[PDB]
Amino acid sequence: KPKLLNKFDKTIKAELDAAEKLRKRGKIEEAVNAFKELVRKYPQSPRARYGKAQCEDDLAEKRRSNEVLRGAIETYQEVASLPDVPADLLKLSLKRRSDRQQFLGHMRGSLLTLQRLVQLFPNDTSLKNDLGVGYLLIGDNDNAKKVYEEVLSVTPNDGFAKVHYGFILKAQNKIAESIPYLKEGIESGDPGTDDGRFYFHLGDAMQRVGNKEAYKWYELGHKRGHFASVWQRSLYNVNGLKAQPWWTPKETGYTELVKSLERNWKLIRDEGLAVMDKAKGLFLPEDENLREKGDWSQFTLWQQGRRNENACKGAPKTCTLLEKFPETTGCRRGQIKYSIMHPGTHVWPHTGPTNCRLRMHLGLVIPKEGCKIRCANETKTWEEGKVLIFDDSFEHEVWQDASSFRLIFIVDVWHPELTPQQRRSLPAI
Amino acid sequence: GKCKDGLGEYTCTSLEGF
Ligand SMILES: O=C(O)CNC(=O)C(=O)O
Ligand SMILES: [Mn+2]
Repeated sequence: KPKLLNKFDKTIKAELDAAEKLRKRGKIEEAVNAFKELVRKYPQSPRARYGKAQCEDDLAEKRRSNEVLRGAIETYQEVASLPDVPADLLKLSLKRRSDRQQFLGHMRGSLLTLQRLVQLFPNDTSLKNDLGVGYLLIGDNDNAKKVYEEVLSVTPNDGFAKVHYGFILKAQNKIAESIPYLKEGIESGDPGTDDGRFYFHLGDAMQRVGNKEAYKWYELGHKRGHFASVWQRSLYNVNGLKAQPWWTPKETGYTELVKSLERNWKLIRDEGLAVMDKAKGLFLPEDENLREKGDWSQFTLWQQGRRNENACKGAPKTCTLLEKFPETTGCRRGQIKYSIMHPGTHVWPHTGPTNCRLRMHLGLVIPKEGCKIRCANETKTWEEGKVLIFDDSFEHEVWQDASSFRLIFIVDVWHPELTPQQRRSLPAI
Repeated sequence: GKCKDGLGEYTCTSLEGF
């Protein structure tokens, strides 16, 4: 189907096929040399150049080398620079260039490639969509939103554009607006629409508006393998980890950590209160659109397994106490933070991103009534000097209807069934 | 932009290279 050979390349199709044949047989090593020989002999051959690139691409896979993949990325560029490049080959080469640029985290570089691809093929809808993903990956939702608006003005039925537009709308707290786009988008069945993200956020948007159809979409996302279960909807998981909403200290195995938190809870409280009184700016409002209403702020000591040096100068004793417990300080998919919530606060039902952590809550200042947390089908209360443990990858919900502030200390730990090597290798969240 | 308590971001991880 795809025509990759220009006039001259057709005259050397035998040599080109011979070299490509070696690459398919996994003998990538002598295929590199075969294509490099063709590139020397025919320095303007787009197909020979593409072969060199693909081989460099496979060699990067084998050797796991960023440097050679960087080379492949340049060779894919080289293909586009040669004269008389067939349209199919030009598109393929630059698409792969972008893909690999994103893999390396050269998201800015990827963007320029995607912009070029759209400039070269102004009627290709899929490339406009890919450009939209490029903007999303760098955090540029404004430019992403424009791209999908542009796509949808020409192609209103494009499901990919709809789910992504819906995703952006929901991120912007345009809940009601987002639902039909997410729904129609997933329902389109277009490639790239069957993604856990869109099931996750469609049901959540529906929950927030009181649409009881929400769990029907959670059930479907589960059925399609996006969620471990209807209750546990995290999307960055290690499959198989013991899954339950509430944990006892003994069940976690982190009994020494719990002992330390509970024995020393007042020093932790006191440093938190001191920061509230003398440096309240260190508490940052919750910024993930999880509140229906009210005031909720957090003062973070560790995130992604990295100590915040300045923050720990505000709670030096607490940070010193925690240094002894790598199960939390080294939890690169969790945090250590104070969490203050005031009356008139309701946190929407929500889910954390990963099943690889468990979340400890130490009560520091807990009004006698008004404060509670639901995880799955069970609601519990905090106690001063006492640790609660739950898996926040399960849907949970929080209320604060007391007559004064509620302060807790949040300590995330690796899921105990995670091996030392998994703890070492899992990318940070 | 990080995923701390939720899944608000398009991607929650950020990898660079092999
Ligand atoms: O800090 C609070 O009051 C609410 N906490 C959570 O929802 C959580 O720990 O994941
Ligand atoms: Mn939470």
